[PDB]
Amino acid sequence: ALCEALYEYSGLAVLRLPYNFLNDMAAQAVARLMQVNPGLQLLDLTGNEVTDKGAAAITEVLAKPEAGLKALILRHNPIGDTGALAVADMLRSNRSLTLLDLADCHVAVKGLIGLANALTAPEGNRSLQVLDLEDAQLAAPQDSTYQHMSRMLATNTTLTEL
Amino acid sequence: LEELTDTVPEADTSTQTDAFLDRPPTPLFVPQKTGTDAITQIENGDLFDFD
Repeated sequence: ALCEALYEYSGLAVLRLPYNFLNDMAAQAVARLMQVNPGLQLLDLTGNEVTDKGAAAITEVLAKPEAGLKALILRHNPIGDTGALAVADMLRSNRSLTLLDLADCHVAVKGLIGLANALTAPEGNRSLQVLDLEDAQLAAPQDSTYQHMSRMLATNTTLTEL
Repeated sequence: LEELTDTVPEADTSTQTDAFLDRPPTPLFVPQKTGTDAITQIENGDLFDFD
């Protein structure tokens, strides 16, 4: 489609695809573009149909210690627990992202346990400054995710807002 | 020949549980949809009020 045929090289401080009902192969395309073009600082793909395959593509192209990216916004995306584990894994290796915004993304106890664990001070990230989580559907009385987040808060010394 | 002190065996060792295998077990449940859902709206000209 139109999205997949974008080819640019210069500048690209930010990219804003507000909703545009992005498919997941389109997410593959944008990850491929940003991999082969290490120039960008902000990526915004709110409200799409991006599934765990595009999530995996973006996360793995970001997990490289080169081609830095600073702000990653993905809201209203059924990214699930597999996607949450992929993003926690990639954060475990990344050093350039400072804002991780995962809101309205269907995260469960498993995925958000993984996220909370991936930022404990020794093995975590000094990089992230803004961790935005929302709609963590712990409808059941799940009393362990908050303990893991408490451990995050006790060890980490770089966050500023949550 | 041997003359050695009692309680010969000795070894220090540490242990740590995994921080990711600590989550509670999944709930053994699966809901059943009760009935079929509905699609409804009116569009241009679905009822003409002559007044």
